[PDB]
Amino acid sequence: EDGFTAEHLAAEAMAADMDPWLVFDARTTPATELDAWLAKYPPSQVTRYGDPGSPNSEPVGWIAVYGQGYSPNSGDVQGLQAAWEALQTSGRPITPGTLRQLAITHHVLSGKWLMHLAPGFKLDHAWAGIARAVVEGRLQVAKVSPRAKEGGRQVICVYTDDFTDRLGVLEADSAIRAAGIKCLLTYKPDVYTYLGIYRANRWHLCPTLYESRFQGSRVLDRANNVEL
Repeated sequence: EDGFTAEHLAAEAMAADMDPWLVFDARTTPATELDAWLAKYPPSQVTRYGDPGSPNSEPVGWIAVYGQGYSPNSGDVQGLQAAWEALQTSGRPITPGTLRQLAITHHVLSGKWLMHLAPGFKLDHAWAGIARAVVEGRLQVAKVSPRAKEGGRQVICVYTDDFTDRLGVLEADSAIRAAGIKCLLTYKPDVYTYLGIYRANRWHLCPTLYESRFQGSRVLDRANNVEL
């Protein structure tokens, strides 16, 4: 019964993020309370490790805001990973087109707009507006990463549920832009993330579907090379 030993059970229960998260749950907390929460927990003050001087004395993996109607839904992540590894043995060609296929089959359709900023006002102000858009129902979920010990750059993630829905992608872009964010957004679908389609790529696939630059907002399909 090796699976029950200390050695094994130690390795078995590891995750990359084992930390508490700072959360505003709109489904559960009145919208009117957001501003005291935003004020108490800004991402430029809240540290990854709960350093002296932070609002938090415990390490924090993420700061998150959940809108009403937020529910977990993955499709069939198991089937997907099975199907994905079946293609490596296939010899078959692997394109952004083939991953799109996989995700449609397995109902793993969600994804995120990512953007990064350096700690300080612009990060706090952008976060605040994005949080506010979650709580109103214009966005479903957003997270922002807490502050690293040394300078660093922090990310904001804005989730949408279906990446093949051009219009839901753009509405999330519109919402981010209406909060006054001027920087580059890049849209990474959860499939890429689940199938480990990271930056330095084995299959040399681009880990980014869309990008959005403030010119206005021009949204480029990095798959078909076409302005949405």
